[PDB]
Amino acid sequence: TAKVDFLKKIEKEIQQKWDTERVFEVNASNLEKQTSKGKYFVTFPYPYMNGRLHLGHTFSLSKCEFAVGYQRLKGKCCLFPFGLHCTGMPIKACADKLKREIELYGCPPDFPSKYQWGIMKSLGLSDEEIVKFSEAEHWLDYFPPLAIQDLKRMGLKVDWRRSFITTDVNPYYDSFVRWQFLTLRERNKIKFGKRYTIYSPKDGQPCMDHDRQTGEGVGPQEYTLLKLKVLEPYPSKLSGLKGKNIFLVAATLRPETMFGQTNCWVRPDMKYIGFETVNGDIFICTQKAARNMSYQGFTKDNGVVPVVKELMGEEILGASLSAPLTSYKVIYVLPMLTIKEDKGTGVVTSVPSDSPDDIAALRDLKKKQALRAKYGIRDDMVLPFEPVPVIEIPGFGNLSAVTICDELKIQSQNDREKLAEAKEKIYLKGFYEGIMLVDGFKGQKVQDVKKTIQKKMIDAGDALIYMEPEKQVMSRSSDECVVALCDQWYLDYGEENWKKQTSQCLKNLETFCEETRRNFEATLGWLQEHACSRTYGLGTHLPWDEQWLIESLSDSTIYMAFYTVAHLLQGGNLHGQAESPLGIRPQQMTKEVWDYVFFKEAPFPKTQIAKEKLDQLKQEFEFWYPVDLRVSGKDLVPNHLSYYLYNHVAMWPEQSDKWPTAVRANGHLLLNSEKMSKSTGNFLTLTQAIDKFSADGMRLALADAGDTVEDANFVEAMADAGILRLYTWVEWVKEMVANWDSLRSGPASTFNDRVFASELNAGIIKTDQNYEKMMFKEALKTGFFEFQAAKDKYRELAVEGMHRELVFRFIEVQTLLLAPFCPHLCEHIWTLLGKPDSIMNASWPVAGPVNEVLIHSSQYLMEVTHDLRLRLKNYPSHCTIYVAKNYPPWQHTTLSVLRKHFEANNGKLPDNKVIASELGSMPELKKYMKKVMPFVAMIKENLEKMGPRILDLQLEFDEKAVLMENIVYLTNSLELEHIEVKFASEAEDKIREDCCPGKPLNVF
Ligand SMILES: Nc1ncnc2c1ncn2[C@@H]1O[C@H](COP(=O)(O)OP(=O)(O)OP(=O)(O)O)[C@@H](O)[C@H]1O
Ligand SMILES: CC(C)C[C@H](N)C(=O)O
Repeated sequence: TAKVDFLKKIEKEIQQKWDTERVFEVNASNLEKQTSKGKYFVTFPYPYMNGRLHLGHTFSLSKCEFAVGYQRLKGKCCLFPFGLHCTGMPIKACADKLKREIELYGCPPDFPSKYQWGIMKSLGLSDEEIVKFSEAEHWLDYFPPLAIQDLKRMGLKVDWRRSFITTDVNPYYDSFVRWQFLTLRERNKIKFGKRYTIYSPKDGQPCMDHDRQTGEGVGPQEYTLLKLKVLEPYPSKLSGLKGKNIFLVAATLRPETMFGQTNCWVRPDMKYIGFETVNGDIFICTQKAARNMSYQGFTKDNGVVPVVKELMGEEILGASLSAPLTSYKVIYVLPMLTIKEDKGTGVVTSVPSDSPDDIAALRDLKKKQALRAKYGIRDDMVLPFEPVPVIEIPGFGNLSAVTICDELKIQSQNDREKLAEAKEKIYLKGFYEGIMLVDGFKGQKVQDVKKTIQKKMIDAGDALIYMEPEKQVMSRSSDECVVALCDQWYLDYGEENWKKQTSQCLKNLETFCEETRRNFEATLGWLQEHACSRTYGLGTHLPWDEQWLIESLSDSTIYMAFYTVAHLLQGGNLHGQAESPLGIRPQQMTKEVWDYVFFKEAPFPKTQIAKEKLDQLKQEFEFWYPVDLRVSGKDLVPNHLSYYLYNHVAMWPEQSDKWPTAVRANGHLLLNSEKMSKSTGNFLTLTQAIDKFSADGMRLALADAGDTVEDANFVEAMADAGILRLYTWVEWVKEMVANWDSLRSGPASTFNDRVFASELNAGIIKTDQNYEKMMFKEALKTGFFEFQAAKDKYRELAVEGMHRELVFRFIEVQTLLLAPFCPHLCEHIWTLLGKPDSIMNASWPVAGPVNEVLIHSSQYLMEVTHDLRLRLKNYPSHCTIYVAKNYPPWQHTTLSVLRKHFEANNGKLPDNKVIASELGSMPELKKYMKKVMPFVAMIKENLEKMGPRILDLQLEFDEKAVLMENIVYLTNSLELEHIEVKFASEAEDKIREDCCPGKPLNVF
């Protein structure tokens, strides 16, 4: 119960020792003469502050909290500073979903957790102060300070002075941003243009990834829209617009097929709309493909849909229709009753010759009279149109769609599963092997012409360009974004000579697996015009079209170097509004001033702060750059971290040594094995967990969740496993510091001492190796569970009394491995072993030699003792045990050349049909040829569990003498009286023969 309160007692105290001696602070002036093993510099991506931080936030940053704790014991100075993000609509569109809930339901509010109000009362905030949040400033007055007090109680190795806030509410960071961006105009890494990006009407701006709430990586996405003439007789429901040419509008992907046009598809219970183009004509689409067109510069008044009739395609079927590109001089509009309303325009091109949905849906209106019934389609309109050979794909003939639907045997337009895989092998095959048929292109492949076919339909005014969200994208403000076409300021992320440079920063960077380098190795290939011009959201304003703000991801890319000087400029304020310790007014640092600080070969400027101050920050910068590490989620890999490199390349143009050195992708966080969603009661915040289980326990779990890229698993049930094994360790250390009088003195020479010493030293090592590969799962595995594994064997296996000055060894070396997992615990220990310094001043306990014969031996006892505790529970008092000198007959010529198939094989023997093979053929083993492979079978499975020796005809340690050494751990925890040790050529005959060395047996 009070398992855990006790930890948080010492915890918070150490926290307030750690700060009133500023352990984790370091300054570059000081820490440059004393280069012990150099600078380590890691980073967390700073997190947006629409909230305190949650567990899956810490797991992400944990990766370094351990890292720094480990290196600074290996001999490196550590800088891991934390900054907080707010340059985003996350804070904005959160605060505003709030104020609208007040505007519409009053305050205190009244609704017909899950609402914006009912999330910040779900944090315990007074009714009077929740309303203080509507203006987004009171988020920044409020949330940044709360995060830093949160990590206080994690114990996070931070030089806190290097914090900040990120928006223009801060004057220091702000000029920094500016400098970046003056340079990127100056280096042609921004340009003004009009380009297709993904856009929120309700935001009134672009919204690339980190402004969204759906589809974090969805692209400016292309379509070919065909302009079909509605024809006289106009259908009875089209009266009014006598005044214009009225167009049906329908969005294809393969324009190269539109000769195969037979009719038009609309689902008749869908709601269409027809507007005025700026052309002056009338279109007709979904309500949404309309409002897309609009923001694409279709409607005379961009963004606004000049709707003139609402209606449902039930009123529309059967109206005559000239189509571009097809011999069917008149096609009609027909019903395909499944038309999803996400994609397209609710009006779907019909190529029955060459897509199965068309030929299927069209089969029916020909198959079933009583379908032209519910929709009154005369017989001219359906029957006589039969498909058109426009592509011939070899395998399937001219009309690849009808050909393969008579052989997938599709009955309806509703056989959907089989209509889908009909489509599969045929849409893409048609797209290379395709060769056009009808003239202009006689026999030219599809891949060639698809471009120039759509070419001629535009030029002739029969079609123009539609673009749409690939998949639906809702915004941070709950808006269905749509693909617009707009003035923006865009980063040239695709200009070749920039791309090819940074891929030499991708290759030169170190990732941690090759599913990481894979991801970027993608994103690099696709990145081009990425807008940074937001006119809405918190931020910093662009300094030459000032009306523009900066999008969250693009003011966020070289900021790390701010972490290098924020402690001298912002003095460890958060808004950096207070006065600097280095007296530089926020005004007083200008594009020349930065430039000196940040480009080595930059000239002193005529600044208004003299030389002695500004030489300082070039010293700090050039000392910690470049950035050794970034541990993020796996989710900023393709967007932020891939701009991390463009920016770093393009701003230091040749300081290759300043570029990023490493970055480690890990996955998202599972609390107790489920999506951590505040929806379903499965979610935890740092201020929530740290008070649930001691941070040193919550810390401990974290290291023990995942260290792949694959999603990690925080398991409460194991979170509490720690708070136990941790306390049961402390009250063991209290036990020895209570009982020096009973730990054996003098020489540390007992067989198990020698076992345990070279065990422990073989531990330390594995834990060094696991730590450096940053596999904190394993660093913990080897460092605690396996370190207790020996202390806990050594206590039993040595009934001779554990040695004193090899206990204090263990308590020390084990404390010292745990430092980065539990700096609080371990420091509580360190003072109580009487060291008068602090445990972040510690050094890696270098390991003594390993006596690996002395391990490979002790596995022999800790093994078979767990063996004959099985033969026992059948039924004695008086016991016997049998061994062997060399291998018995049959299994010295089994084993003598079982070798045969590895010294002249280098990797393995042949599978187990040719096992009985030519040993059965032995003049010897015909007798036991039924047990030879059973004994052969299981002695392979400890050749990847014991190493490669298991086929030496000799061991490395005297099989007996090493047992006569521990016989009394045996005659004690086995509670039999005497136990003889014979060599079994004295034994009974049934074990005289088929027991060998390593395989002992016993009488009773
Ligand atoms: N379990 C998690 N889920 C999401 N992000 C996580 C998780 N654990 C750690 N993170 C990290 O938390 C950080 C929060 O800061 P930032 O504001 O830059 O990202 P984020 O916007 O919170 O991410 P997202 O919208 O994808 O959840 C991110 O860098 C991400 O690396
Ligand atoms: C629904 C499809 C058969 C229409 C057109 N061939 C396209 O792929 O968009």
